[PDB]
Amino acid sequence: REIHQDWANREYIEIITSSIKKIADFLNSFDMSCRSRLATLNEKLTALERRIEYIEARVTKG
Amino acid sequence: GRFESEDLTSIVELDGLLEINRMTHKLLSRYLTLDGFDAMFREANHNVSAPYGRITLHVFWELNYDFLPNYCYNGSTN
Repeated sequence: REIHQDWANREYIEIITSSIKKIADFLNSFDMSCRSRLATLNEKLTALERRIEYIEARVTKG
Repeated sequence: GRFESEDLTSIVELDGLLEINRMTHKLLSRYLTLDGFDAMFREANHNVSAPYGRITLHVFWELNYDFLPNYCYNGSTN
């Protein structure tokens, strides 16, 4: 009967959509993590730069 | 500037205020990322790019002008 085939097809479509949602959620999580790490890296780099400038300003005359 | 605007006897007050500032910097460094207290102190004192900072210059100025010709020594109490 067509009803059983429709139910199986609705199973298939739902499984695919669930996989899509899994991927999407993972992508969002990845975006959230990567960015925090990048912020930390940027701050570390900024601290190093200023420190280097201070060292340079401290060991040069004019 | 406050130290430079007072006599040499304000050195204790300057030291206390510097200690308070160092404590504040230590407290803030737990979460934030600031330069070492020495770097900020030297930048404010202009000792980073000069052999002598503002504090020593002011001390010498006070010694030359207000300290020597106004204070009388007492050996019993030092």
